[PDB]
Amino acid sequence: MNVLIPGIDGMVSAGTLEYTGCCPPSFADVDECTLATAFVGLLPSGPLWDRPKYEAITTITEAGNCAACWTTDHCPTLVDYAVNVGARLASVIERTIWPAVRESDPFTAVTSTADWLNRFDWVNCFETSCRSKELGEKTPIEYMTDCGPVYVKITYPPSLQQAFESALIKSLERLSMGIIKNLAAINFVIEPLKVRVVPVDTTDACENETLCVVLEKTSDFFDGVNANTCGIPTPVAAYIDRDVMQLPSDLDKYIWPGHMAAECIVRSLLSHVSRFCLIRTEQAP
Amino acid sequence: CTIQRPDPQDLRNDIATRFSTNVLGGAPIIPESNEFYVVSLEYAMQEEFYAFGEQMWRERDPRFACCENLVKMAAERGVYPKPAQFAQGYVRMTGTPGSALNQGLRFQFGNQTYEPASVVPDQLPATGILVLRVSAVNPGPSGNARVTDGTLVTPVPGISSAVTAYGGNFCGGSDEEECEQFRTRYLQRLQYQPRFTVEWLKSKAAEWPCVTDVFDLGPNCCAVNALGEVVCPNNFEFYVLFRDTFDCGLAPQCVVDEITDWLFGSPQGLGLGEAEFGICGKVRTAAPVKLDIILDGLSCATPAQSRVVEERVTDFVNRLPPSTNLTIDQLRFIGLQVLGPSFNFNVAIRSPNDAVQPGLRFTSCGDAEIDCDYKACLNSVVVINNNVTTSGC
Amino acid sequence: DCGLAPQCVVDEITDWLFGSPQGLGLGEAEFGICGKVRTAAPVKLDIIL
Amino acid sequence: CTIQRPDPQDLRNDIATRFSTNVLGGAPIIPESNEFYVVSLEYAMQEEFYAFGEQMWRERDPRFACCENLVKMAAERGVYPKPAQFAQGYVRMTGTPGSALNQGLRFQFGNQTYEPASVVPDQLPATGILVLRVSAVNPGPSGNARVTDGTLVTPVPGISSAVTAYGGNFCGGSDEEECEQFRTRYLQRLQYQPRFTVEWLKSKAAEWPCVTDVFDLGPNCCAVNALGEVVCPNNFEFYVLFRDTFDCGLAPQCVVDEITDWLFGSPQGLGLGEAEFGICGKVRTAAPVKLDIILDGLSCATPAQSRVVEERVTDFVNRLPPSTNLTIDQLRFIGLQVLGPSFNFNVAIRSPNDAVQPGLRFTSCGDAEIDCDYKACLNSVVVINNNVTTSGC
Repeated sequence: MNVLIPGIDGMVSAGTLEYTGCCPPSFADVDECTLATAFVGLLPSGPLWDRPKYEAITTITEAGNCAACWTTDHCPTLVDYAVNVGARLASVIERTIWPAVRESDPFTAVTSTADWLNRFDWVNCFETSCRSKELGEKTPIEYMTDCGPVYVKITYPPSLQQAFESALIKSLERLSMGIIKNLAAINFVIEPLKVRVVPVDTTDACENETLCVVLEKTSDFFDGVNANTCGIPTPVAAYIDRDVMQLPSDLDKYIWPGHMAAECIVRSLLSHVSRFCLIRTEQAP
Repeated sequence: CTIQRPDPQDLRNDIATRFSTNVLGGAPIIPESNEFYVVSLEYAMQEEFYAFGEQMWRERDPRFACCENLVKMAAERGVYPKPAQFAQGYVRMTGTPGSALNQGLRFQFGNQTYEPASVVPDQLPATGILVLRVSAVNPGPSGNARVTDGTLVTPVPGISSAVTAYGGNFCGGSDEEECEQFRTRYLQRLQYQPRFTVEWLKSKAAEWPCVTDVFDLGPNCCAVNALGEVVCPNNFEFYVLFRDTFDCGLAPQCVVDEITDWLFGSPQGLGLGEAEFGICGKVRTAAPVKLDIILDGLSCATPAQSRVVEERVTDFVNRLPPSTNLTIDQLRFIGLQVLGPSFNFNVAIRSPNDAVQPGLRFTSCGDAEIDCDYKACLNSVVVINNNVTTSGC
Repeated sequence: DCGLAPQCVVDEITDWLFGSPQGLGLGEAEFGICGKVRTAAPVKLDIIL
Repeated sequence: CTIQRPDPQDLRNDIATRFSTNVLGGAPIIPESNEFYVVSLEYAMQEEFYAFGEQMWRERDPRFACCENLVKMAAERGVYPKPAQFAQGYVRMTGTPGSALNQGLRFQFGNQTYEPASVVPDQLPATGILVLRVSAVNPGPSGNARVTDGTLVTPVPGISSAVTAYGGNFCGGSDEEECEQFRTRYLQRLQYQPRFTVEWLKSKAAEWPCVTDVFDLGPNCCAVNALGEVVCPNNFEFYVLFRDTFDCGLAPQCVVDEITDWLFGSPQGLGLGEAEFGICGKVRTAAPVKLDIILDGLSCATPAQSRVVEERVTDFVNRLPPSTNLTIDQLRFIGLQVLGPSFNFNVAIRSPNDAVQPGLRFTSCGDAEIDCDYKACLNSVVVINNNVTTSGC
């Protein structure tokens, strides 16, 4: 009896470790004003450096950039050069090390989601002209013509595609740890895509052919990504009105990219099963 | 490779050279002049930069990360610190058949207190006996104990206030994990990829509270493998024994139905349990078949040898997988190993009082043939001597 | 010759890989994983440059 | 345990009570203080004290004592380990009389080298033939041999290179006694021994040259009177096996008759021989019954298993005591213990050319019942490999 939550191994129970206290101060802490004034300490001491080191005031201009406050009695020395180099250091840290450390982890990447998708070699199912016919008679993004269906590459807005790729990358990195193929682990894997797999049958369906399972939405909002170093990821809508994006009329009214990616994943996972059946239903937000 | 933190003195040499060449036209950096302080300051900036770089890049290694930098980066992948777990066991209550049963029952076992871990039937069964899988209220190893008789905390009308822990084994308790036992079981997890093999089911079913051995089906079983309009196996059945808990190590159907509903999920076939999507199954028990082993010709051996052969036979028969013939050759060997090939030792298998038992036949060679859902349980091993010899003279 | 093995060798490879009967997890392959390794017969082709 | 090992909790309570009554003047102890930790250490130290005393008792027990201590203990009771032995025999050399001889004579028999034991005479005697007592150069069981002709290594003028093994055998060669065999031989002297004279006579008859094994009367050799009760032998009789000289180790009657004369005397029972006064008896031999053994299904296994199974079955049949049945179950157990319990493997015992032999009867079950004064003899082990392997072809 302990609640139980989900994991790449099933439905494990969880807990909390004790606050140790160590933990180096991370990127959030590094601040211009806080170390521009700290860099004044690297200077020597004496009657030449004492009063300039004492009167070193620091202020913030419009665009951050913690500068020195040249009141109308200033005494140009090297101390203000030290303020300069300290603020530089803070800026170059926040512009060079904060990315390239935010981008090395698939659970925090923001601006390099495309490179991550290329690393995992994610190929889409609905975008190739030679898709399997069991993928539906007409996919949500394919319009119809005499020569059968025809697919239309979609150009999502930048923010929506950013959030969608981030979710897909989280799910792919979770799947990379080799889950067991039950329903709890699969749902945990495809959870960042905001969708869940639910069977349609209730009576034990061993004999029953066509083990159908439908996809249901968990929310209509991808958890976004915060490029900053302290805040909350800005959530984005996870759907598209077809008429707004001026797409061919034969497509569905609302198009969900996460639903299609999750469909690809779950059809790939349960392919060896000889009687599977995913049924897709149009979900209006 | 070939790109790392420069030597300190090397770094300042490079910065001094760059300042002298690009700014001062090549002039040397005279110590204690303003250019000396400017060069020193810069260095300082560059070394603080490299130090911060080595600090955070370390805070992202699961081997050397903090501890709360390890609880995340592992709760995002689905690996959590395991808490103190509750012990579990089995009880047995009796009363008037048909009495009313509550849900908030509690059992008092010595100093501990237990509660039903499964659903409680609406009324006591008609037979009057009810077995329940209870679990402790407080976690920890103290939930593990050995007490057999406990009392009922809430007096229920028409039910005896004295319950007996089934076997006196309440097993399953443990303590929590530290920031060092969670490192392992984390990255040692990363180097793993579960596969859903027969070993996986056989090791997963052994988790259930107080299961001692899990065996596959027996050679006396047909064992259908295709539960549907399918082309190759999707069914899997086994056999669990509770050796030191239930008599002869066999549990009633009321217990194993719970394991079946947990492992393969109920509804069964959609992977709602730990088992993979689309794999129906069942965890079945068996029924005892009492057998009486007659070891003829042991008394003329050293008492130590007779004791050894008895303790080996009693253990070989107890551990016999269900639905497997107890043959005479397998018993003769237990004697031929310690007594040697110069000693006389015949064995016989008989039914108690030569009575008939369901699912027990005897072959032409004297072996006991057992049908599925039946397991040879030892009644009594007896030593006898009828063939005269010169051992004692 | 050509690397083509007789049928017995590949039958043994299938028996080692999938089990007997196949799909029961009595082999390297996972439970409920059936299949078969095959071989081919040669066709002699001559090439002239 | 052997001392007492009291209940831990009680011991810690006593330690704490002593520390409080003495040092703190009767007051209890603050948990997690200096005195608490002092008490815990003492306890650990007393636990180690108990352990050390227990093992100091153990180090003076014949059964669990280091070899060195074991040898030192047994030297106080008259049991000493057996040293290594050199082979021995007689060599008959010939040549022209009057030739010179030296102490550097060395003979090459087969692959072994032998040297004079006694002092070589100065000159070859006038008869032209010299018979010399000769021992091997290397100690152990390798010096033992069954040869008839040999060559001289160091050539001597006037002495033909061909020498003869006078007797045709080289007995005695044995290796050093291990520590476990010495332990089990010492422990057989302190323990209470019924029928002590029987084991004494056997251990004495084992010292005759080339006597490999000594066995008691087998089971197929008991006796019953008219009334139907076992008769106890009033004499002392047993069998012996010269396993490296004769076929199957069975010796002709004259040899064992001489052994009897040496062991009991002539007439027996007067103490003229080795045995005590009033100890009659008889050393016996056996007649061989030739048996073929056929192993079917052994081509399915890896070559190592086949080779080791054939070696083990040959070894078992060759070491089978006289007057004991060669049952199919024993060979089948030998094969099972190597090949596994789910391997197909069938053994068959036949007579060569299906001829009738005296003292051999094939019971229905398939065994080879062997009467008294007879012994099984491995004619040939044949394996029937009908091309069956793991993968067709």
